Amino acid sequence: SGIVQQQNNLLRAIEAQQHLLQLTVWGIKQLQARILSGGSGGWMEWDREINNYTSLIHSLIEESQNQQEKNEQELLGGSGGSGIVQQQNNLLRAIEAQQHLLQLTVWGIKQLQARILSGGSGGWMEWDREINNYTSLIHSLIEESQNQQEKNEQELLGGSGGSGIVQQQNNLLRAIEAQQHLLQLTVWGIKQLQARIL
Amino acid sequence: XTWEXWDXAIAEYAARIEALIRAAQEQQEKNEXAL
Ligand SMILES: [Cl-]
Repeated sequence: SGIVQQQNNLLRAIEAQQHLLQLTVWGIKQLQARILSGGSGGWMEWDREINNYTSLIHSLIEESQNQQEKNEQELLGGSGGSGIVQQQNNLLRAIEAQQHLLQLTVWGIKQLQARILSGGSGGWMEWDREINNYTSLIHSLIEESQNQQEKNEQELLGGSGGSGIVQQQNNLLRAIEAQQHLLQLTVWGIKQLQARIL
Repeated sequence: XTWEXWDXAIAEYAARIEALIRAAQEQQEKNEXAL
């Protein structure tokens, strides 16, 4: 349905992934109050950094929403390759912030799991691998998106960069897909811990 | 029974995300029409 409209869907995916993630954060805090005694072992910092990246992503989503309206208002002017490219930068930044949050939730689930369950049963060894795999995959897609972004910002000045833009849509989409797998892995982990200890 | 609320909210964002990704992918395979 056109790049601007697809951008709207990526943004909506990102926002819905952030609500899902905040639900995982809630799950983790419930587990943390049963299993741990205070902010030792990195937990005070975990709480602080959950809050800091949440506030950053809220702010990136608000900026992407405003850029989205602007791009939609100017669809008939034809001219905004730079608006589309700007929105690609915004979405990438949001994805990166989401990924920091995801890595914090992964770390939390791991720290809690280590205290109450062996790492060697119940799907946990596969979980560890899948977490590692998707984290590597997401990092690779983020790196590729950063490189594509720099390239697109260059091509737009010259002849044109329509192909680079479509490729970047693909990059961002795949990153969001991979992050959804990671999110689903974190939901699984939380449910195992909840079944065990609550 | 909040956790089964929680597990509600998760599955019904999850369904929304899957729909959005599917729609964006089936936009992407139009973008690659444009290319
Ligand atoms: Cl939506």
